[PDB]
Amino acid sequence: ARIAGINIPDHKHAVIALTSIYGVGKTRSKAILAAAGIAEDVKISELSEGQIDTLRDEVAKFVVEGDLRREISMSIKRLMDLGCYRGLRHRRGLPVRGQRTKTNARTRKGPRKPIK
Amino acid sequence: MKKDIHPKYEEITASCSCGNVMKIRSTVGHDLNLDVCSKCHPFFTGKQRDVATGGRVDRFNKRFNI
Amino acid sequence: PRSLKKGPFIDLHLLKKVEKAVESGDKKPLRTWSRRSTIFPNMIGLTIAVHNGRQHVPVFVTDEMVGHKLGEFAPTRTYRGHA
Amino acid sequence: AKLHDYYKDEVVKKLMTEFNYNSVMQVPRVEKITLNMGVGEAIADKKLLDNAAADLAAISGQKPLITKARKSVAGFKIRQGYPIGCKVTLRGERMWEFFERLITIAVPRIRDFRGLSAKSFDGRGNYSMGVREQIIFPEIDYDKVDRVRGLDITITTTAKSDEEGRALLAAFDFPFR
RNA sequence: ACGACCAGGGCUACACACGUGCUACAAUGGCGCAUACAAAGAGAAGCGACCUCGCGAGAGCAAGCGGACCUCAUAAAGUGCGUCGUAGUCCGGAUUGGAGUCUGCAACUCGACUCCAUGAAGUCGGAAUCGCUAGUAAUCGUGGAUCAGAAUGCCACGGUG
RNA sequence: CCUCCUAAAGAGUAACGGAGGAGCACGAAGGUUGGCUAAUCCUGGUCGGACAUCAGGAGGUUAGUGCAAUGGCAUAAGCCA
Ligand SMILES: [Mg+2]
Ligand SMILES: [Mg+2]
Ligand SMILES: [Mg+2]
Ligand SMILES: [Mg+2]
Ligand SMILES: [Mg+2]
Ligand SMILES: [Mg+2]
Ligand SMILES: [Mg+2]
Ligand SMILES: [Mg+2]
Ligand SMILES: [Zn+2]
Repeated sequence: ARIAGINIPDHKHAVIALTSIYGVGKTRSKAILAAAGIAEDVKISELSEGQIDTLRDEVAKFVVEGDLRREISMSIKRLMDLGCYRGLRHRRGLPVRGQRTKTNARTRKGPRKPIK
Repeated sequence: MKKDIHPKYEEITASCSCGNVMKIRSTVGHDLNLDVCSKCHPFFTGKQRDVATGGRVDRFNKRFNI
Repeated sequence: PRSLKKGPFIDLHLLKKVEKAVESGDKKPLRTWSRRSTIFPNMIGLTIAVHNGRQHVPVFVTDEMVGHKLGEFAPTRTYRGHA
Repeated sequence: AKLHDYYKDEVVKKLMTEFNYNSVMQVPRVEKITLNMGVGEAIADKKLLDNAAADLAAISGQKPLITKARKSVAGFKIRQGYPIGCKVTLRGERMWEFFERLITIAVPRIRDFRGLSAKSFDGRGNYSMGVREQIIFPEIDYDKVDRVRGLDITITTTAKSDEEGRALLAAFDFPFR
């Protein structure tokens, strides 16, 4: 049960199991399933090998897993290189999308750091 | 090599999505079913598309048209 | 982000200035206030001093800067650190 | 053995064509492939080391040697003669088989594989590489394993220069960069 | 000039501390299909049906109507069937990347919304502390003002209870 | 009680002279047969870092000796079985 270079849980439903792949959420998974002709509710266990192959092929159509990750990294790196506002924010480690920083930026900032 | 200390080592058939049939000696025991192989793996095909640097100017041209 | 049917936004005066620069072939920094203005393909190579609210900071235009707007490359507030 | 056979007829010939070698014995050959698992976590509990050894065995049809501390170091909190790593040296037909597996199956299964390091050769032919996951080998079962672990592969060859070694590896359709 | 005009910036900064809220930590639930029952309001530089296109936000076309007539406008929790089976999960949605839509001379700083991806923390919270006695608490949705656009706020309205 | 120096190239040789150790350990750390050769550094190598484990080269005993110091030790007296 290996799709796009990663192992996938057999007991789970197909839609959700595909979501284990970095690059597909629910909608993408659904689309993949539609393309295949495979029912959504069926498990990864009790599939034919041909079916699995078809699924893999379908997955291959989208930029997924490592490929996607690298691309994501590149964009960030590009921004950093630019030294634009977003890039600057990224380098700082603070909210890019114009969120408040006075309070509540703990996702970017991590845990609270006491004053020495 | 020594008689008893070693794990069982016997020839198995390694099937693939390619159609490629690969008879290889292994410790697996059962018949093996692969996802990818050396001939299949998108090294030669993928890595040109997989980088995808591109350009901004062309993108700009495409969507606005002036 | 700007609507696609409307097309990209550039200030008229700034555009004219850019055109003039292109015609010349000069490499003197052009001091502008139009931060809201989108960068163009013809803008590449030029240095343009974007106003940051206080001063004009020179921005050497590159290939990657095109889709972006001018204010992005001109940091407004100056923060060093709390301690 | 298939790869050995390939070498015997083709790889050697290719090498001769390339470097313009005088003797057929002057040609490089892969002497040994050495597999090693460094397992520091073994000092806390013995079973982990055993598990690692088992994994190694599964990977490569030989039973591993259990290596011990050459000298005691406090920085890692180990004493001399402490069972700290495990090692397999492959030679002959088995080695060839392992090599075949590595390139035709295992390397392809590496997650986010965009090539192997070309500048990784010690300077005198002998290539070395390391895998982060042991599950890339189809010998290890994904469900059975409790602890994620890896190993280092060391391809030792007769090649005098690193360049020669590189060439040899290329002749064996080794991925590289 | 401590008066007046203008463009750009700031009022949205961020080692941190506090207050008031929203969303959660799941199964008295999530997700999917079907399906029932409101009230109170607003609307002319406005509310905008239907039909067509768009995955969608929306776009195009264009009736109606200063309105118990038309529009906003499908109530939602609920009910029925199915699925998930106690996992950091088909929980949770933060954050980020890409693609967009609309408003507006103009959305870089600094808008809202949509789609695809991404999937932090969080498993009911220390000392302490607040509200509420009935159609109340709790929970579920709906509308309005301010408004070009921009509410988890405020002021209202009904449901279950 | 042991080692070095003082000690004057045999031995020995004093001082409240200059330096250090012992009051054991080991049924293998003893016997023998068979095999093996060190420190350190550089380069490459999953986690892995100045420093574990694996390669290869340089290196040549600078290491080791159950413990002080001296004299020895590859025929190894060093390290395995
Ligand atoms: Mg304010
Ligand atoms: Mg607090
Ligand atoms: Mg957690
Ligand atoms: Mg409004
Ligand atoms: Mg004498
Ligand atoms: Mg004398
Ligand atoms: Mg001997
Ligand atoms: Mg002895
Ligand atoms: Zn294949």
